[PDB]
Amino acid sequence: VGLDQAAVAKGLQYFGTATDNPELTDIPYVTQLNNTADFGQITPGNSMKWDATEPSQGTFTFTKGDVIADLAEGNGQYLRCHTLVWYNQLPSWVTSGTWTNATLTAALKNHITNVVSHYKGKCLHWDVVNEALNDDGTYRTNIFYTTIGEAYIPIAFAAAAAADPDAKLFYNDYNLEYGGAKAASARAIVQLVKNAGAKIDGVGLQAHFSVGTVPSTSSLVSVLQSFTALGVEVAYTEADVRILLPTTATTLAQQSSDFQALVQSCVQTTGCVGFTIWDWTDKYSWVPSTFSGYGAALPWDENLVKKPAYNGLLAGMGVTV
Ligand SMILES: *[C@@H]1[C@H](O)[C@@H](O)[C@H](O[C@@H]2OC[C@@H](O)[C@H](O)[C@H]2O)C[C@H]1O
Ligand SMILES: *[C@@H]1O[C@H](CO)[C@@H](O)[C@H](O)[C@H]1NC(C)=O
Ligand SMILES: *[C@@H]1O[C@H](CO)[C@@H](O)[C@H](O)[C@H]1NC(C)=O
Ligand SMILES: [K+]
Repeated sequence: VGLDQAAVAKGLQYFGTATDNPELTDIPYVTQLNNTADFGQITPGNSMKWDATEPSQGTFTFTKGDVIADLAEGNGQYLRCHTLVWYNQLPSWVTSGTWTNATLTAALKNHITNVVSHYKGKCLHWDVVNEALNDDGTYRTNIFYTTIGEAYIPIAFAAAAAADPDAKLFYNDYNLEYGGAKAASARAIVQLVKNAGAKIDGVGLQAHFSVGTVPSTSSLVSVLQSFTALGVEVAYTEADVRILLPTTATTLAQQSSDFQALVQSCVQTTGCVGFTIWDWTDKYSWVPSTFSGYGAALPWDENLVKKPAYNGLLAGMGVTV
């Protein structure tokens, strides 16, 4: 059995992966991306972000995003559409604009309406608002927060829901798995959106970790339940477990136990619907270009061969390997 077959057998909707357009000329890569025994879901890594979809005010370009959407439909894989509102990968007409609350609110609603309407009925989920919090649970500064204030959040959710009523709408963030101040602030964002009368369906827990910093399965379950108690679904959205290079048999074994605890916590939680890894092979991992000296974060190595973590994920979904 593959990862998605194992997930569906334990009542998850999917096991899936991110990818990106430049990777699709690598035929051995795409042959395994197309393996629906392992992958039942796809996330576009870059080509549905604001800089990729609205490069000048009022001009939309969907060619690259459409390539990823058509591959998912071609395979019968779910699509998580990613992402509408984020501090990172904005075009300079947004970051450098002369704005008022009124003019940036209109331009934000226009962006969301055009992009969500283009993909209407194709998106199982949208990551509507991404990374709105500092490490201490205060709001992250960005042009939306300094010009519109915290209202930018329910405005984005209400604009996405009017353009595609069938998409589940997620708030997505990292380091929520530790609970404490940041998780409490992500619960408060869920309550902000409900208080405003706007639709929110989900919280995405990105599940970025350094090897050996993942807590017990029962700890993870308690944090996931703190969100499902609000009446939202949860999912792990950008999972990777990074190693300070070079790897050893010890750190590859700890990486396997770490991925095993994360997927078991999702199996055990009612309302946790699925698991996405941030690409599937060390060959194309974002980690080395972001976390200096770290790498080998994924369940397949740079030769596209399975690592110990592949069997750890199967063990966390109750398969003997
Ligand atoms: C989670 C975030 O939501 C996601 O968009 C990030 O993807 C990376 O964004 C930066 C870009 O240069 C990389 O190619 C892409 O993988 C990863 C994480 O921050
Ligand atoms: C992968 O699947 C997509 C969609 O079905 C298809 O366009 C593509 O040609 C496939 N590629 C390979 C190498 O199997
Ligand atoms: C912007 O406008 C909306 C709607 O009137 C409001 O909720 C928000 O508080 C305003 N923000 C600022 C900082 O002026
Ligand atoms: K579950």
